[PDB]
Parts: sequence; structure tokens; C-alpha cells
Amino acid sequence: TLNGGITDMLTELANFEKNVSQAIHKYNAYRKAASVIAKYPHKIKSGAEAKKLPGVGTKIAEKIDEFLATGKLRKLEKIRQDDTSSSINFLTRVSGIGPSAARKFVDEGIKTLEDLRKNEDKLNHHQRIGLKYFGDFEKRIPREEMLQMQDIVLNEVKKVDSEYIATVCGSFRRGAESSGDMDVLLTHPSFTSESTKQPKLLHQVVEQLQKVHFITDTLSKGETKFMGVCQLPSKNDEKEYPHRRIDIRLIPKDQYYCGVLYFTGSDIFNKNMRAHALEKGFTINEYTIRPLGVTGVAGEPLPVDSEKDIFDYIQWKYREPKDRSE
DNA sequence: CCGACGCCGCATCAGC
DNA sequence: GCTGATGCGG
DNA sequence: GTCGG
Ligand SMILES: Nc1ccn([C@@H]2O[C@H](COP(=O)(O)OP(=O)(O)OP(=O)(O)O)[C@@H](O)[C@H]2O)c(=O)n1
Ligand SMILES: Nc1ccn([C@@H]2O[C@H](COP(=O)(O)OP(=O)(O)OP(=O)(O)O)[C@@H](O)[C@H]2O)c(=O)n1
Ligand SMILES: [Cl-]
Ligand SMILES: [Cl-]
Ligand SMILES: [Cl-]
Ligand SMILES: [Cl-]
Ligand SMILES: [Cl-]
Ligand SMILES: [Cl-]
Ligand SMILES: [Mn+2]
Ligand SMILES: [Mn+2]
Ligand SMILES: [Mn+2]
Ligand SMILES: [Mn+2]
Ligand SMILES: [Mn+2]
Ligand SMILES: [Mn+2]
Ligand SMILES: [Mn+2]
Ligand code: NA
Ligand code: NA
Repeated sequence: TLNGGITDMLTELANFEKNVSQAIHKYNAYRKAASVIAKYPHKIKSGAEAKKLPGVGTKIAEKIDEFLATGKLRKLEKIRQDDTSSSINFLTRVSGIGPSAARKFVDEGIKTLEDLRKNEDKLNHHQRIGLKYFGDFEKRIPREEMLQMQDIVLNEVKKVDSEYIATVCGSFRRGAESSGDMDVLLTHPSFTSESTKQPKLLHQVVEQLQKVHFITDTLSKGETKFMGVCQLPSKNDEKEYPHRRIDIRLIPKDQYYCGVLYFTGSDIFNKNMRAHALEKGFTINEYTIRPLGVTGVAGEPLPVDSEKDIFDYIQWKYREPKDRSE
């Protein structure tokens, strides 16, 4: 892409800060800079030019000047050669292993894929499954396959209870031609902000998808959020499709608009949008947008009858999902 | 300079 | 068992 | 690491 070298550098720095340094704000700062640069419609010729963009400061401007001059960043060359940093970074690529578990594993002499495989008993359930499908989870999902997965989820959901509505969100809803995984928002009239009238609303759906061998494993599961693994069925003599991550979030039906804005994202879009709301005197979560009282305490949920209504409250023009890929 | 940086679900642990 | 901190994830 | 105040 236009400034791909810079955004890659920044993304790598972000990862280092999160996984190694354990500095979440630095991680977020770097990702924010990469995101604003990614969107910038000119090929950046200097750090000064980049510094004009919001989120890009003095330190990043300097790194951009070094990157542009040399094609490299010394700081990253160093980090790349450091054994602890490199090991910690790799372990964190397994779902369920974060910065803390990675550093602990590397402490115990567990630091390669092979090491993990021969110490399964040191992993929790999530981590065990993340390792099992490590290779598959590296692969992206063509949109054509997302469409196939959408049909299966939507039709299977209908067979449990025709009152369910399932909406594929995440990168798919933002129009991506390929997705890292599948994200599904689920509703049912028996679960609203004002009561849960049926039990097992999410469970029933997971069971059904498992029953037809779509869902193959579970990373975690509660009453409103399921994290697992799924796989398209392959044809006769046809090689198997990769295993894919799937996230399903059951949302109170009357709070669909807040939930769908939330689950559509992107994650950076959300951080940016929620931060602006705070600046504007509001707080947005997946359920409500609420006013901030003077004390700084949230008040009553404001009326919402569209995604647009939420943008309006905070004085932002509506942005279609495809324009929320930050 | 500096205080804030999105907001919440589920798994695991420490403490009682 | 419960409750609140921490990890890791959406 | 950045930015408003
Ligand atoms: N998972 C879903 C999907 C949608 N709906 C209902 O369906 C309506 C709109 O249908 P749909 O086109 O599928 O969603 P949106 O286009 O995002 O909503 P709208 O066009 O009304 O703004 C929403 O008001 C919502 O009440 C729901 O309850 N649960
Ligand atoms: N830190 C995060 C992570 C995720 N999300 C929400 O959860 C959605 C799904 O998460 P994820 O699958 O990780 O993001 P995608 O945008 O779908 O990216 P990908 O193509 O890799 O799946 C995001 O889009 C966003 O709406 C969020 O609010 N904050
Ligand atoms: Cl930090
Ligand atoms: Cl480099
Ligand atoms: Cl360093
Ligand atoms: Cl859909
Ligand atoms: Cl709320
Ligand atoms: Cl769109
Ligand atoms: Mn992904
Ligand atoms: Mn996704
Ligand atoms: Mn996801
Ligand atoms: Mn597989
Ligand atoms: Mn703003
Ligand atoms: Mn996290
Ligand atoms: Mn400033
Ligand atoms: Na700037
Ligand atoms: Na991980």
C-alpha cells in the first residue's frame, strides 16, 4: 500500500510495546499513528509531513525520517535480534497466550512451537486449542468463504428458533474482501435490556452449530459471548478448508444499534469514536450511549433508533461500515 | 508539564 | 462457594 | 507516544 513500509514499522513497534514492554498505551499510540497514516492519501516524504496527522508525534516523525532515509529502523533491528523479545513476540501469536504467559513460558525454557507442543499440559484450555490450530489461524478467509459460512450460520440459527436474527459483523460487515475470522451478532426477542425470558439462548445456538459439525471447538463460552473454532464442510475428495475462529455475541434485542456499532468496529475506530464521545460528554458501550454528568458519572441511556443516532449525539457525520476500517 | 488514554465478557487465581 | 484483581480477548 | 489544556 501507499505508506506500507511505515505502517508496518509502526505496527511492529506497537507489538513490541504490547508483548514485550507491556506498555498498553504505547501499543495503542503506535496503532493509532499507523491507522491515521494508513488512511493518508499521499506517499509520505518526511517525518514533518507525517507529524501533521493527528496521533503522529515527534518521536514517530523521527522514526519515519530514519525509515525513509535508510529503509530500516535501528531500534527494530535490535529488537529483532534479541532472543527474549523475539521469543515473547512469537508465543503471543498463539490464541490465549498473552504478554504475561509468554514471558513466563520463556522463563521456563518454553520458547518455540515445538516447545509448546511437547508441553501441552502447561497450557490452559484456550491456549491448548490456540496451539492446535496455530497454523490454520494464520490463514485469512476469502469473502466467498465468509458468504458460505454466513449461509450456514444464518440458516442453522433459523432452525433453532425463527425469531433469532444473526448478523455477521467485524471486517465482513465493513466490506473486507478477506477476513481474519467470522464475527456474529445474535439477537432474540426473549432477551432484552429489561429481561431474559429464556435460558440457554446462546447455548442452544452453539449446540446446533456443533451438531452439524460447523463449530468444532470452544475457546470460551458464557451466557452472552462465545469464542470458538469452526470449519466449512469440504466436498467429496476435496481437501479440507482451514479451521477458522468464530466469535458470537448475543446482544439485548432492543440495544441492537449500539451492539452492531460495537461489533462492526474496527477496534481502532471504536477507540477513536468512544474517545471523541468522552470529549463530547458521552459514554458509549455495546448497550447504550449515556451522558456524562459533571461529576463524571454516567446518566440515563439516551434514545437510539439507528446507528446514525449515535454518531449524531457526538457530532460526527455518519460513516458507513466500509469507512470504519481503522 | 501532566493526566488521560474504550469499554466489557469469560477464565483463572488469590483471599476469605 | 463468593468476590475482586489480573490476563486476554471481543 | 500523543494531545488538549
Ligand atoms: N441481529 C439483528 C438484526 C437486526 N434486527 C432488527 O432488524 C432491524 C433492521 O434490520 P436490518 O436491515 O437487518 O439491520 P439494520 O440495517 O442495521 O437496521 P436498520 O436498517 O433498520 O437501520 C433493526 O431495527 C433491528 O430491530 C435485530 O433485532 N437483530
Ligand atoms: N479491542 C477490540 C477488539 C475487537 N473489537 C470489536 O470486535 C470486532 C471483531 O474483532 P476482530 O475479529 O478481532 O476484528 P475484525 O475487524 O473483524 O478483523 P479481522 O478481519 O482480523 O477478523 C471488531 O471489529 C470490533 O468491532 C473491539 O471493539 N475492540
Ligand atoms: Cl504504556
Ligand atoms: Cl526495520
Ligand atoms: Cl528498545
Ligand atoms: Cl449477515
Ligand atoms: Cl449500559
Ligand atoms: Cl459499508
Ligand atoms: Mn484477525
Ligand atoms: Mn473478525
Ligand atoms: Mn473476531
Ligand atoms: Mn485444520
Ligand atoms: Mn474529537
Ligand atoms: Mn487485550
Ligand atoms: Mn500539546
Ligand atoms: Na501530529
Ligand atoms: Na495471543
